[PDB]
Amino acid sequence: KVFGRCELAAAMKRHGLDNYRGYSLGNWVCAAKFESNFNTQATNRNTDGSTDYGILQINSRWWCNDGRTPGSRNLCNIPCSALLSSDITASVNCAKKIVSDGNGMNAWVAWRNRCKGTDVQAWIRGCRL
Ligand SMILES: [Cl-]
Ligand SMILES: [Cl-]
Ligand code: NA
Repeated sequence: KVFGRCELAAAMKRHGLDNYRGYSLGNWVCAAKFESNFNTQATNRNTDGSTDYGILQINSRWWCNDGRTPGSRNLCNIPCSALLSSDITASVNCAKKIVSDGNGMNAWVAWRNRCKGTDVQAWIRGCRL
């Protein structure tokens, strides 16, 4: 599913991401935009052979099992394919574990490089939340 900007803001808010660990909703929407262009089916392969899955491009090296990333952890205890669902619940619940692990949203390279220090509230401007 490809989300609209406000549709995804609303879904993330309902799933408890607004101000989760102090990150306002605009941060999460901005990260989703540049990680996946709001497409839950996005996948990208990494140089180390791991793969990034879903709207928040969660990596199979640490967070999910895709059956082809040798020696990887599965810290969200989910198959990586569950992260590609039109239902964002699994991606959100895993992202909450990621953002709580010490490095906050810096775990998402695109957030650090394209959202951090910008006016992220602009990503939810106009939405009825
Ligand atoms: Cl915001
Ligand atoms: Cl980047
Ligand atoms: Na959803």
